[PDB]
Amino acid sequence: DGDQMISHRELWAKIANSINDINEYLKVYEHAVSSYTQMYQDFSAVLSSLAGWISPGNSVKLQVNSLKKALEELKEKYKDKPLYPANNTVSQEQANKWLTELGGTIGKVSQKNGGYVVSINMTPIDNMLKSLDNLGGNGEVVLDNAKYQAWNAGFSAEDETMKNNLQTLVQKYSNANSIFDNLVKVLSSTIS
Amino acid sequence: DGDQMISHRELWAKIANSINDINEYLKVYEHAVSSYTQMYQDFSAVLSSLAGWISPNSVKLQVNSLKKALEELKEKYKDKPLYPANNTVSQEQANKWLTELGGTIGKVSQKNGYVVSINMTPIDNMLKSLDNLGGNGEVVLDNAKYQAWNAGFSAEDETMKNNLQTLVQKYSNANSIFDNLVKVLSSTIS
Repeated sequence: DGDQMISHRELWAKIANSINDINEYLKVYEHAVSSYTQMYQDFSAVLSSLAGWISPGNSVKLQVNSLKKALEELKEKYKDKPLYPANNTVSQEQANKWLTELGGTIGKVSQKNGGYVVSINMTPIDNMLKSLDNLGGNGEVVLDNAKYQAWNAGFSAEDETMKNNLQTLVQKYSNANSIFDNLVKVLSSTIS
Repeated sequence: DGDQMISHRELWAKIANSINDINEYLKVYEHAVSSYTQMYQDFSAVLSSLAGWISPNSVKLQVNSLKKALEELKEKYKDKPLYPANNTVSQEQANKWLTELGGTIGKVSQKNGYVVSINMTPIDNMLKSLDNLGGNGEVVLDNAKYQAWNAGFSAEDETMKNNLQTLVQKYSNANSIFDNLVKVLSSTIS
């Protein structure tokens, strides 16, 4: 039973196969971080442009159509850029396994071509688009210093929501790298 | 070289030997985390007692009360080190583990025999920052002086907090390497 023999040559093949299996596991994390960094980058640009989209109206006059147009273009930009698998698609239970691995809030499962993918969770974008529409009025809307301060607080709260979501995603990727590094060091130091 | 054959029993043995070797890594990490955690818990207790040492518009500070508390914490952990938990090791044994854990978390001391004691440079900086304050116990400081001192005091606190956090992460990462290696050994059998 345990008398079956294998060569050193066959072991290195089994090691190299498992090495490639973990590398593609890391490249999923690598792409997931890269696409969420870009999404947060473009979002932070919308928040930096906010200063040029507000003006005095004691109160302030907010250009809603300019801000809503930028968020719509941002949501449309990452409609076809998912966190995983960046190409083709996988099954539904497979996408749910990666959603739970990456975090439920940072990702969102959706199907594209029969199968399913893990698209970027655009809930803070949707929440920012609905909060604007509830400031009833075509074009620009005037709000007192108190209401704008509360609306701007929720805007910065969603911005910090993405900032910490990205930081934990980077930490998981950094941890997986160190776990892979020492794992390869261990497997090589054994047959050395 | 590559034509050499090994049996399935030698496979299970070769994996188990590396698993017992990495378990010795976890034995060091587990204790070192436990020793630095108890120190930061005792230090966190001193922070909870800081509210009773400041009082009112300037502030008053029982400098000698906080000084003796910090100095007692260091003397408590002067003999309780990070590694080894018992006895001692060689010089290059403590230096290799100092580099593994980080040159900032620990300090290599000599016992007849070397040991990696807990690095107390944050406590030393706090004590000199307190000694730079006024004399004879209680000290009066305006709001500006308390803002600056508490800023550097919170910085040294956050330094130990980050030191403990990164050490736990290495221990969590080192445990998952043990877990994954166990998964391969269990799969090879059957």
